[PDB]
Amino acid sequence: RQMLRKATIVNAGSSDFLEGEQVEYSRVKIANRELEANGKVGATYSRDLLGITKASLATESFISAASFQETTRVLTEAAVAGKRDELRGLKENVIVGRLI
Amino acid sequence: MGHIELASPTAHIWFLKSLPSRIGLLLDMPLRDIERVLYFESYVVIEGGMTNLERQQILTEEQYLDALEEFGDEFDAKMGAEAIQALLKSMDLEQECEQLREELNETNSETKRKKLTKRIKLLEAFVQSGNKPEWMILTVLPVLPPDLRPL
Amino acid sequence: MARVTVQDAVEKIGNRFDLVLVAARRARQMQVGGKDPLVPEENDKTTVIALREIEEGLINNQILDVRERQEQQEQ
Amino acid sequence: LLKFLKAQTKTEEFDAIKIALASPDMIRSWSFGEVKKPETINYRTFKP
Amino acid sequence: KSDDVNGRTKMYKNIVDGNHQMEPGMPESFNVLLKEIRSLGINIELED
Amino acid sequence: DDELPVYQGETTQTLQDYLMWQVELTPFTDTDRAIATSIVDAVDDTGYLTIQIEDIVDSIGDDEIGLEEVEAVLKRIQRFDPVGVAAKDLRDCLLIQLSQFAKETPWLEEARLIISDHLDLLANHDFRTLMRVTRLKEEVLKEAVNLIQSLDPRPGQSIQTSEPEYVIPDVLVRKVSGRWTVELNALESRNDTLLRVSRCIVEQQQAFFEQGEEYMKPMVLADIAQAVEMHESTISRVTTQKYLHSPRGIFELKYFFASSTAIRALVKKLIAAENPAKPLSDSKLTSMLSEQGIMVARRTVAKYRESLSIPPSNQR
DNA sequence: GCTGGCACGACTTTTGCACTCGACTAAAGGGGCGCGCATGCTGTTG
DNA sequence: CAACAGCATGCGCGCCCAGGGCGTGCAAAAGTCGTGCCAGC
Repeated sequence: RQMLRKATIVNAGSSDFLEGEQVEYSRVKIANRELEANGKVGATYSRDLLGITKASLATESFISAASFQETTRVLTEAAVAGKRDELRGLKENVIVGRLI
Repeated sequence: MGHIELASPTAHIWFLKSLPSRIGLLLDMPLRDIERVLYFESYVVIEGGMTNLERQQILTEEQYLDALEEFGDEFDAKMGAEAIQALLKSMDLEQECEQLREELNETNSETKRKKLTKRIKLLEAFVQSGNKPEWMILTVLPVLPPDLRPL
Repeated sequence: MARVTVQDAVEKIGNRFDLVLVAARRARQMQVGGKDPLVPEENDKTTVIALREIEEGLINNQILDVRERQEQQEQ
Repeated sequence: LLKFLKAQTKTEEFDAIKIALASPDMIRSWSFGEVKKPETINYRTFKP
Repeated sequence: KSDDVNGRTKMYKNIVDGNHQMEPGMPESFNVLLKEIRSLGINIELED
Repeated sequence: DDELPVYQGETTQTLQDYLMWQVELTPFTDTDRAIATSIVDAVDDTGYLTIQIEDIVDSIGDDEIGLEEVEAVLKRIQRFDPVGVAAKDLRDCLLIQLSQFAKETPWLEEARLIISDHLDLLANHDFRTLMRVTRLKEEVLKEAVNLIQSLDPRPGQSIQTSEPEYVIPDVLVRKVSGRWTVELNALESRNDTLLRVSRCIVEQQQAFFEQGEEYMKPMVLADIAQAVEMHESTISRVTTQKYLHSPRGIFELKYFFASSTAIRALVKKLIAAENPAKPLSDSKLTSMLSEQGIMVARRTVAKYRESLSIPPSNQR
């Protein structure tokens, strides 16, 4: 189940054209798009297989996965992009020192 | 904390040599290009108005000096990292994004359909982000607090 | 009255993770102050007192809520 | 005039640690003043 | 019980007094990390 | 970095650290904890000195908060681990250390309160007239004074100075024919050559000052600056950093570059027979120095003999 | 009237300050491995 | 003779301790020894 995260988007209308997106966010944005009066906003996606180290490093929270493997790389993607952690998983909470 | 003021802004090797190179792929240059021309070696034609060398490109520095004498005109080339700062300073993501979109339509190769998307998702990240690209090569270097460097 | 097994107090409130919250919120009262035990003390620590009162059905989330509203209304 | 609390100044409750590039200006916002000399501690005085 | 300094003290003082309550804070070593990443030209700050 | 024993630290505890630890654990109010934290920093590695009281009170910036509040709190702080802590003047130190004798000590409680509370200023020399003041006689008072002399002073039990701060020497002076010969025992290369030249200047100092003679023959930095033609400040810096080592009287040699030192040796000789007169006579010694040709006239050369914790003046 | 401490003076000690590049001849190490990603040269499709 | 797709070589991840080991003038300013003056006993 955790290798099946990260789908790939065939069609437009949801922005995000032709690249690796969360399946969660895509199903949420398409759900909200079908909830809206416009049904063409939905797009077809294709799920991807990842492969468990790829799938760790690709986690939304830049704090985990930084501390998994590759720290230089991680922090450079994150510094240039300007991403926020949100603290939503268990390793982040540990490292900040808060409950899990 | 602390800080130290640098004469000639350099390095920040954290970017650039962490593959892939954001400075390389941001400016559409190979990392042997910019890596080669950071210190010493080429003069990295920057702006290059009224210059025989392409506004963007490199050249043999001895050949470039001979070329400038042959040209009879002076081209604002920068051999140090200031040309990457200048080039890097003159780069606009929105202008690059419009060029990239035209290039993606122009490209007939899927290989060319990947790189381009990398540059869209990168430069776009700098736009929505609000970081200036200039910042990558650094001028003021911050120094680490004393007690966590004990003696 | 040492408790080897909590199951009896877990049937009272599902998901032990809940039990631990309620147990300790009830035990805190007797521990720090401003409460006395609903059950005869067997010399045991306050934690076991609390789990016993949960196993007896005298204390639970709803009961502690009603006691909180009663103490806030009486004050 | 006193009742001086170092412990109480940071209770700071946050979410989402944020990250980005550091401009030379923001560097100088962190800066306590500049270190102009390489040497560390005088070997006589035993003071920095 | 490792790197929270104010919280280790409060902890032990409450234990001596029979409180058994935590008052958790933020562990040192995180603070350190934030300085060490600030030492490259990256800011990482904690946003509320 | 980590996974190794980098010299991260030890976090040892001094006396002020420990006193503050002791304050953390005692039933002080919000304010009283501020007065306590205000006093424990005032304390010194020596114990006794809590410095000025009224600056402790005034440091808080009025707004009420009388003297009595800092006084009580102060007493309780004075009562923490190392028995007598802080207080002031040593008198109250010995009264707090004497506060707990268990009260089952024979003859000691009363007598000790009289001697220690008041009149202790005259107990310095000996008993004498004090024996007539308290009406005590024989060994009754002497045993109490044995207890008072058995007390010790303040703290300096916490200490936390395991570091002796050794010398490590630098250059060894192998003693030759009633003198000294250098051997140097124990860019960066340029700095090493400069250190070797400093050792050579110390060897020149061997030629500059007689070893066998009392103290050291008077020399000027212009001699060492004459030999190798080096600047004065540079030579004084080499001798200031490194410390010369000799079999007898080894020293950084910074004081080695017979002047006042000979007078100090003469003062030491005068001190040996100076025991007979407590007041001492450096001015008379100065007259003797003038007769000897020194021409001292109640000068600081005599005053130095009359200073340096000499019996002179202090006995007077 | 004598001794001790301190103030004033002289001396003799302390301190200013740094650039070239200096270099210099070796000093050695040294039996995993996967995995992947990118750059580059080749090769075949029209 | 054109661009496009593939094969290959190189470089950087991992694992993991591992042990420590460490001169060259001259010149302006200041620290200190000497000498004298003033105050305490």
